[PDB]
Amino acid sequence: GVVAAAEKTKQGGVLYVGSKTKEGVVHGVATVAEKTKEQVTNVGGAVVTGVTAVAQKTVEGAGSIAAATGFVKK
Amino acid sequence: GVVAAAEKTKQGGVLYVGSKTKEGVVHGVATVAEKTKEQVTNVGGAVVTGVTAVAQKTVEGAGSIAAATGFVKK
Amino acid sequence: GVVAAAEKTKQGGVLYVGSKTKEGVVHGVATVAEKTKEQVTNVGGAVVTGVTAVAQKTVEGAGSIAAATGFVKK
Amino acid sequence: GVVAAAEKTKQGGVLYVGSKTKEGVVHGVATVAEKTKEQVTNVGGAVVTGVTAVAQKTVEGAGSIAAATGFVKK
Amino acid sequence: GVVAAAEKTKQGGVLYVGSKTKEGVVHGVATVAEKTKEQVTNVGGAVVTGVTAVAQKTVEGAGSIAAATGFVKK
Amino acid sequence: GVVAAAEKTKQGGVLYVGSKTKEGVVHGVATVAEKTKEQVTNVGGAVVTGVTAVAQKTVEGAGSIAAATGFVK
Amino acid sequence: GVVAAAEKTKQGGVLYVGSKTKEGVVHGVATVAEKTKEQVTNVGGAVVTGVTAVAQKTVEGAGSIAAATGFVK
Amino acid sequence: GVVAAAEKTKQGGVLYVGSKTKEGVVHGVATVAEKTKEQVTNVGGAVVTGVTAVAQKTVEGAGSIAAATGFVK
Amino acid sequence: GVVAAAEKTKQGGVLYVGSKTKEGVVHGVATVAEKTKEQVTNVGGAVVTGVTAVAQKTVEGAGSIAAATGFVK
Amino acid sequence: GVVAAAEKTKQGGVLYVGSKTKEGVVHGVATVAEKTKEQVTNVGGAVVTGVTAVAQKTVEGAGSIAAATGFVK
Repeated sequence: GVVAAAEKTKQGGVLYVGSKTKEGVVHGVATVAEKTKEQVTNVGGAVVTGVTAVAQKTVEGAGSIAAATGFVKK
Repeated sequence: GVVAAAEKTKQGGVLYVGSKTKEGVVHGVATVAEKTKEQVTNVGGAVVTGVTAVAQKTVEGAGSIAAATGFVKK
Repeated sequence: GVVAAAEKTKQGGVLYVGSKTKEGVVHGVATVAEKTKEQVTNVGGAVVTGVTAVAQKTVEGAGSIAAATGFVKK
Repeated sequence: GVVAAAEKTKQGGVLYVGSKTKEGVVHGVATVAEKTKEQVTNVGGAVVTGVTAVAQKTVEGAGSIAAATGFVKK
Repeated sequence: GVVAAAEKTKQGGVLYVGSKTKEGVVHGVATVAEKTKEQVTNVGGAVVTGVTAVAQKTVEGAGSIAAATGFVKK
Repeated sequence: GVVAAAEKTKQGGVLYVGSKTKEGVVHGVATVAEKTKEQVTNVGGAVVTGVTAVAQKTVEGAGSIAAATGFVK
Repeated sequence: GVVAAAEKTKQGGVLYVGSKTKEGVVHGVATVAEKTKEQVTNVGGAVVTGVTAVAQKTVEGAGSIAAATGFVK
Repeated sequence: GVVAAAEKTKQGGVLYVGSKTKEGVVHGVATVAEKTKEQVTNVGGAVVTGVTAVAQKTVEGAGSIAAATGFVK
Repeated sequence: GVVAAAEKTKQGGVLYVGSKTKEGVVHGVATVAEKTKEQVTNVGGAVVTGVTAVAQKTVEGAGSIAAATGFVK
Repeated sequence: GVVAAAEKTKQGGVLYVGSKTKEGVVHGVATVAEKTKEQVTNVGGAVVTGVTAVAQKTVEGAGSIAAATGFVK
């Protein structure tokens, strides 16, 4: 049917951030709806959602997402 | 059949963040609805949703997500 | 048949975060609804949801999520 | 048949967080609803939900989640 | 029916967190509903939900969750 | 200094209130502060602070309030 | 000299309200502050602060308020 | 000399409201500040602060308010 | 100084309101500030701040307000 | 100084409102500011600030407001 496979087989500076905020409003991945049917949110990676957000060397391997929404098939 | 599979088999700087905020409002992954039917949220990775959020070497292997929603199939 | 499977078989630097907030409001993975049928939230990874959130070497292995919602099938 | 499986068979710096918060309000994985039928929350990983939340080397093995909700089949 | 299985067979820095809060309100994995039928919450990992939360080397093995809810099957 | 005087000398329908609440939260005359030096509240009248509040013919006479605060002299 | 004086000397229908609420939050006369010095609240009249608040023939006489705040000199 | 005086000397229909609320949030006379010095709220009349608020024949007399704030000199 | 005065002497119809709301947020006389010195709010009349607010024959006499703020001199 | 005065002496139709709201946000008299000195709000009349607001025969008498803000001298 719906298959997702991922494999990770292996034969194994300065980043300054200076901030100053006042009255910050932040939204990340958002899904606002009204009279819908499904609301699927699959996160395989990273979602950094700061007022001050820093990400370093974040996602290094084998992501796999398989989604199937609906399919009435009457 | 909804199948997910993940395998991780292995034969084995400075980051200053200076923050100063005042009245921050932060939302991460949000899902707002009225009169829906399913609300599926699968996180295979990382969701960092601070006012000051830092992620370092975060996700590094074998993420597998399989989602199948709805399917009336009458 | 909804199947997940994960295998992790293995044959085996300064992080300063200086913060100062005042009246911070933070929401992580949120799901708000009315008149729904299912609300599935599967976390195979990490959800860091601070005012000051730091994640380091967070997710390093064999994440498998298999979600199958709805399925009236008649 | 909803099956999960996981195996982890192994044949085997500085982290400074300085915080100062006044009146912080924090929510983690939240599921708010009215007139739902199921509310399933499976955590195979970590949910760190502080005002000052730090996670190091958090999830490193064989996470398996298999969820199957609804299924009227009538 | 609903089978889970997990096996873990093995044949073998500095953390400074300085916090200062005043009137911090913290929630974690929460599930709020009215007129619902099932409310299932399975934790196979860790939920750290302090005002100050630190989790080091948290989840290192063989997590397996298998959930099957609803199933009217008339 | 601070004088208040009040004299009252007297010589000689249908109310339907149908309410149906659920989880009501009510605050009346409120005063919230930090590091304040004085916090004075004088009520010469009526303070009706219900979830369902009905007031009829409440205050009919000689209210006198004399408030004098501070005076760091 | 802060003086308040009031005198009241007398030498002498259908009201239907129908309410149905759910999750009501109500604040009346509110005073929120930080690092203030005085917070004076004098009420000479009526403060009706319901979720369903009804006031009829409420205040009918001789209200006097005299407030004098601060005066560092 | 902050003076307030008031005198009231006297020598001798259908109202239907039908409401339906869900998740109502109401604030009346509100005063919000940070790092202020004085916060004076004198109410001589009526403050009706419902989700459903009805006021009939509310204030009919001799209201007198005298306010004097500050005056550093 | 600051003087007020008011005298009220006297020698003596269908109103249908049909309402239906959902998620109503209402504010009345509001005062929001940062680093102020005075915040004076005097009400000599009526402040009806409902979600469904009705006022009938509300204010009918002798309102007097005197206000004097500041005066650093 | 700052004086006020007011006197009210006297010697002795269907109105239908039908409303439907969903997600209504209403503000009345508002004063938003930062780093100011004074914030004065005197109400001598009526302030009706509903989602559905009706005011009938509201203010019929002798309003008087005197305000004097500042005057550094």
